[PDB]
Amino acid sequence: SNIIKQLEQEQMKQDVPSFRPGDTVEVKVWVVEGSKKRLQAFEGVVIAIRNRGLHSAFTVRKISNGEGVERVFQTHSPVVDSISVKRRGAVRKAKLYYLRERTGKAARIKERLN
Amino acid sequence: AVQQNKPTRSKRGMRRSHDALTAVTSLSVDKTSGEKHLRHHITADGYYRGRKVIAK
Amino acid sequence: IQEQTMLNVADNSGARRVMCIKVLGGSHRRYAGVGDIIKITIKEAIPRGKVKKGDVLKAVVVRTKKGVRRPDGSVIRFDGNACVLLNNNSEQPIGTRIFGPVTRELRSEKFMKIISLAPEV
Amino acid sequence: MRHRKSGRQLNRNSSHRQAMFRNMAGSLVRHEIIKTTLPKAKELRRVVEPLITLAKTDSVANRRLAFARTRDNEIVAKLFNELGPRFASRAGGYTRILKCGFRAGDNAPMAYIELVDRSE
Amino acid sequence: MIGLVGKKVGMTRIFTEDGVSIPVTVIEVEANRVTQVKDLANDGYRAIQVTTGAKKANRVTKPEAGHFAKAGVEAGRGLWEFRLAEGEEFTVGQSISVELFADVKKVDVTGTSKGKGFAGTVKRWNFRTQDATHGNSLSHRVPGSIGQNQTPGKVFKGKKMAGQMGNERVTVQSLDVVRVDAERNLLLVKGAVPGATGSDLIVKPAVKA
RNA sequence: CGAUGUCGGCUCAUCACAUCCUGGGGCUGAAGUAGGUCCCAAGGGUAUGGCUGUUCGCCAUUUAAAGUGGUACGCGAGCUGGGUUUAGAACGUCGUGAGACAGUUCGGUCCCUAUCUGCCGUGGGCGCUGGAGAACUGAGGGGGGCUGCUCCUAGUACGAGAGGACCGGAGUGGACGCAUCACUGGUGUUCGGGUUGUCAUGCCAAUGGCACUGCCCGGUAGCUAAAUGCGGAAGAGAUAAGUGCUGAAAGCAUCUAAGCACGAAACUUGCCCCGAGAUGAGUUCUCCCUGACCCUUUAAGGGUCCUGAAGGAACGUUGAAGACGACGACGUUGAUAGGCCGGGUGUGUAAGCGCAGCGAUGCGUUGAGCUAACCGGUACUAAUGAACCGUGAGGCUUAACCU
RNA sequence: AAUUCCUUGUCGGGUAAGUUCCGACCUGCACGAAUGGCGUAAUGAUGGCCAGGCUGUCUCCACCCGAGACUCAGUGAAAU
RNA sequence: ACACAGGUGGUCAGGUAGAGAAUACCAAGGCGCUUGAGAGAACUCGGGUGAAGGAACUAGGCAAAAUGGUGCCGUAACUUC
RNA sequence: AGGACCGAACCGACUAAUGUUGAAAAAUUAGCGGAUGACUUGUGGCUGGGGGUGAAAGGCCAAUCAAACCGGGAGAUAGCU
Repeated sequence: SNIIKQLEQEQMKQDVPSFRPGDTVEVKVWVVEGSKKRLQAFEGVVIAIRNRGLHSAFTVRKISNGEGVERVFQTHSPVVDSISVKRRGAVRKAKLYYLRERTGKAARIKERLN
Repeated sequence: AVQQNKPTRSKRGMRRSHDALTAVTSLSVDKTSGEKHLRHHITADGYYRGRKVIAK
Repeated sequence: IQEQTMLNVADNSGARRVMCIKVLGGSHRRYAGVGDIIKITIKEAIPRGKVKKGDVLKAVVVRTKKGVRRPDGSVIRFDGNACVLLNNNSEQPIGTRIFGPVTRELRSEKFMKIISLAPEV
Repeated sequence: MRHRKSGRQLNRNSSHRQAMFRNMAGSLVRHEIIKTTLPKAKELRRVVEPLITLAKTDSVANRRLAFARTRDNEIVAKLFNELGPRFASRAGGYTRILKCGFRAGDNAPMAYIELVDRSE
Repeated sequence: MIGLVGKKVGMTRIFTEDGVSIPVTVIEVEANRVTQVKDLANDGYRAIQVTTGAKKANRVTKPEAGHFAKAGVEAGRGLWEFRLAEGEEFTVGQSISVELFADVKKVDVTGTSKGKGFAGTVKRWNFRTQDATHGNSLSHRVPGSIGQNQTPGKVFKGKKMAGQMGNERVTVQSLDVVRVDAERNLLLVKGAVPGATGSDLIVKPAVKA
């Protein structure tokens, strides 16, 4: 509809960088332990969506302490304050699930258009 | 799955009370030709309401 | 997560693999996500620890393959279910170190004691 | 049930539906007016009109696409040479569907589907 | 305390500053026009007749046109009623109708339900399907026993069987309003509301709250 | 006995109260926490596994609780076929033997297309007293009724200590139900890509057919739960057991005989839904039709000409509506569907050309090409003008306001 | 024990929990030596038990592809 | 019984992949199985795919799912070797 | 070499589902066993009813077998319906 996304346009944020699947981005999220608010870093390889509006969610993957952790994040949430691309990647898929379950296998890096 | 008593002609008639055909009760007459046809249908002379749309 | 679910063990003293035999709380409870306490049997035991094979006790699920849901709409998904073995009567953790991540909804009293030894939260 | 769903199953499997739509589109492009059943014609609009819209733009890629559909180079030549140059100004609505009577063996509501600018 | 008639637009999310991500649905509530006011003398009760939207004046018949033209002419999509005990309303329309919901906190939304159609027992009720492998000749999703042998001799009058599921007026209670937009003509309540998009909704303040 | 299918399990229930939990009280050898026993109460709830064919039982682990029964020891024209209970075979035992056993052991065909009652839904006809379009009141009828833990009251009252409340607030759960697809996901054989074997399009290139959609990798809309919102209460009226005030019969005593006040999840409400065929057929608002005659037993009508109104129906394009009817949107005064245009999405850098390399292949053009069911527009195609039904002021008696 | 009524005998193993199973004891109701006793490699669409993998068997179902069911036209039964 | 998914001896044996007379697509050749048309309910039949769990189902892993080929390494108790 | 191994033709019939007025008076689909031998199969012949034949089940002897079919004794008899 047209009444829908008139609210969502005001609820977007314009500071989202451009990501591709295969990029190992660093997501800084907000965490509240007590009365204080703190930034937590979560770096990992992205298995993304394309921008569905306000309902856009990207899935990143980190092998933390020997256990692989997959965390989605809404790309318009106030919890995520900044995302940084870090090292880029050259893969041929929009979804990298078969390349996320395996371990010890890495994605190569493209210089341009990735 | 079988009956225990025979249904009668009265019960047969009340069952067939809804098995009755309904006629068209309305036939449109075309403008270019005066021959009648079913509504929203070709006249079988090849004519729809504006022109002879079908040669056959 | 469910009955007959084999979970790995996070702490050092609680050993190897454990089968969940009951989810506690509630009359006909089907599932156990993270912050709740299940009953276990010990199917594999490392030879050293105070844990022995075939011992019934309690455990709190520190990792789940389905994961938890943050209120902002996001989920944290792991590969593999894990638990920390607790005492049966006092419900305190048995081991001295917790291996692997432990999610923030273990934020209450004994689970705060689990955060005090967990590496990444 | 089926909510917000399109297409007709037409009492056939998918490969048969694709093949019969291919042959029906080829027959319509060749003869410019064919008589079929009503739902077959109603799906024939949805398969034929993208082919004419693709025939509007002349390129080797569009000819290979409209050979991947309809699989007939005579249909491809007639389409990209005479159907779309003819409908070049017209934006939509290349097929007109006129209802006819019923078949004799079974009462199937028939319909004539025909190109709107017929050469004959 | 009366309510008003809206239309279901869809479902979105409202990101709060804390990060709560409240699931909302949007009800497009235009200017409701009071058409007829009922009183205790002419009728046996006390309520008002409202209308919303507009019609094309070719689908408006002569009785509908006469009823609308009586005391303030504007054709609407339909007519509804709202009971009242201590409120008094005029017979002209409401200018900004949604602003009577800016003070309420919990509303109670009513709309039609989506039609599932002729549905089985497993879809309609939460009936248990029987076994899929161990024998089970032609009896996977069938109803099981429907009665109690000869001593009743009959199936009881409330028996759960297969039938039409959907197209029922479903009233969902105690929903939190998060935003009332006067100039946008919108009312944002939290969570799930009956109907597809484009269905006619009835919002009222909550009887429970 | 010209046939009423047997135990147990699956699915589905419904009733009784001789109450397992929750609710309300009397007594206690009832300090508190906990109990024991008895009275009232059926509104809701009342496990998962190991063994056994098992009901049962023992056991493990929960729960507030894991009730006792009736219904052909409920339910085989609903399911199973482990048990029992045909024909094969064996062991122990009996018999000379054929054979036999409430013994044991391995294997052993479970049919029916629903006429009637009965329920689950959905229509057609007529009635409702002129004909229609709607909005309703509510006599009835159903649905729902469960409950744990933590904190404050408060380590307070009580108790030597140990321990530890009633009463009253608040948060968060388990089971269940209703709705929904915004999130997380599933499917998505109508979207895109990779790849194998073969055949064809004259051949390279590029495509298509078949091999479960050939095999996969993702995926839009819809549908969905594992996902997300919400909900069973608060509050009245009358009460059961119980507790009383006043008060005689019976100078006292007594909840009772007169009078009066409390008292439960049970009853009637309150919350949600169906509901005027509620023949007792209801109420309100609006719209529409106010012409000539002829024949005639005249508790009354019949026929002709002119007129067909409001509205409905038929037909067509159709829908988050639907088995068919029904319901809803629209019918050129139009966005009802298809097409087209723009986006979104989803695959993931199309074809052709050029460069590098011996070649597979890599790179530029290029986030390119294609894209459904989605969103916003656009009369290009189909929704033709008619035609059909429905009439012409709507009975009698009695009474009020007029006249 | 294809044999044992009491019997789910008693003890041990396996399981969180084992009337079945495996190993023992002998109290053989009512084993036993060509009506063959005991053992055994290989074999078995043979009977019982456990483990790995695997999964809609199941927790608990959800969607989809086709053939019927449903509507229309032609023909047109049956038990009772 | 039937223009009946059953039964019926021998002979020939093309291409590609393949050990093959298996199997997939095809040659020569023969067919589209003698009721159709719509719609896309429950329910039944035959299949496809499933979050998390993995036999908790059940008389019983019934049924489905799983592994599957060639070359090489390597292989236990027992044994009539 | 082998009543040897894997596996099509061929022969068989262990499990499940479907069908049960069936497509069929025992089949189909998906798996299953043997597949150089006590194999399998074509043509003709022989064994006859208290009889034949049987790697034995009261199995088979023309959809029929603890005594086939056909005709006769025969309108057996029936204290039963």
